[PDB]
Order: sequence, then structure tokens, then C-alpha cells
Amino acid sequence: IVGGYTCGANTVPYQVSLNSGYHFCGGSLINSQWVVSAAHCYKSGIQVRLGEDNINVVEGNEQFISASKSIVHPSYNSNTLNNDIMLIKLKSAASLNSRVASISLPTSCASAGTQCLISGWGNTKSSGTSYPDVLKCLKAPILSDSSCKSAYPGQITSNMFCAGYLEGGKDSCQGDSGGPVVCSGKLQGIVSWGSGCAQKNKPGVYTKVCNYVSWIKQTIASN
Ligand SMILES: [Ca+2]
Repeated sequence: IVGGYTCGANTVPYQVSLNSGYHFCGGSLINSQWVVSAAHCYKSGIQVRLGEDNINVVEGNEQFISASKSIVHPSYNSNTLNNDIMLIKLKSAASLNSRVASISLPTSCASAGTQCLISGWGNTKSSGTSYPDVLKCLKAPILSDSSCKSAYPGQITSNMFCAGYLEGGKDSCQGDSGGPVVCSGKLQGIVSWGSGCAQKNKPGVYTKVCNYVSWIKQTIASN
């Protein structure tokens, strides 16, 4: 997260870190046994880390649970990033508490102008590299479809939205991928892609979760 703030320990209780020896992506806990992330975060050997603040220090609220199954969206296209969503099932159910909690799926899609909370352990610099140990947060509005498409001609599908600031300076970045965009207490986005980070006229692009609620629910119901 570039241009954000330190969230505070365990203040984003649905935020998970995906670990394969190291943090490599975010995700969102949606019930005691399932996480939503980005398909472009797929790999084998995932351990889901819940209850994290400092990802390099055991602070006492963590739960580390291996993935038993990963399910990339049936229509994910890694070239266009259309349908950039995956589900991860945990080998055991997380113990839910005030610091480890699920985030509701959206009943309805969100509109441009709605404020959201974007979070992660990604790079905090737009030029160069600095990775935080503690969770970072950014408040950002959803941008209109027309301004998203104008920023990225020929690239924005109906399964994507932009959020952030056209002036630059505030954005998600490398290592935030797969993490949450939460608006009015609902998971509306997944950190997906953008050109660089925090550049003028290049806001972040996010997977539009409301399009996937039916698939999420039916996948959970049979897996
Ligand atoms: Ca920790």
C-alpha cells in the first residue's frame, strides 16, 4: 500500500496473509474454512496466516492453517486478468473471535463514489521498494466505469473496477494482490492489477466480487 497508514494490530480481522515460506499475497476470510484471493496468486504449498499484524513476529493472535484445496475461477484468463478470483479451503476451521473474523459477501454491487478500505503488506513505495512488517490500510473511493476505461483503454471488463485517486500517490501495490477492498462492511473487491503503483492516471484495478457471489456460494456448498 502506497500513501496509506498503519491499520493497527488486528483491526482488519478478515485480512489474511498467504505464505509459502514468506508472505506473497493477501486474501479475505469469508467463513471459518474459506478464503477469497486473486487467481493470479495461485501456487501450491499455501499456508493461510490469520490474525496477523507483524508478519515477521509471533505476537499471539495468529492462526496458521494449511490449504487443503485451491479453486481458480473456471474462466480466469492470466493474460487479461479477467475473472481474477480464487477460493482456498482451509484444512481445519479457523477459530473465530474479535481478531479473526469473516467478512460478509456483498448482496449488491457497489457504486462509484463509495468509500472503501484496502489493506495489505505490499510495497509502500511507488519508485523503489520497501515492504512493511505491519498491515497497511488505505481509504479510497470506487471510480466511475467511464474513468476506469479511460485510464486503461481496451483493458477493463465487466468483472473489474477501479478505485483510488487519479492524481496518484495513494494505491495498492506489489504484495497487496489478492487482498480485500471492503465497502460498508462488505467485500466488494480483490486487489488485482494496475500499471505500476500510485501513478497519475493509473489507479488500481480490482476484481468485482459481487459478480462472483453465486459461484462462491455454490462452490462452498459442494466442496
Ligand atoms: Ca505475526
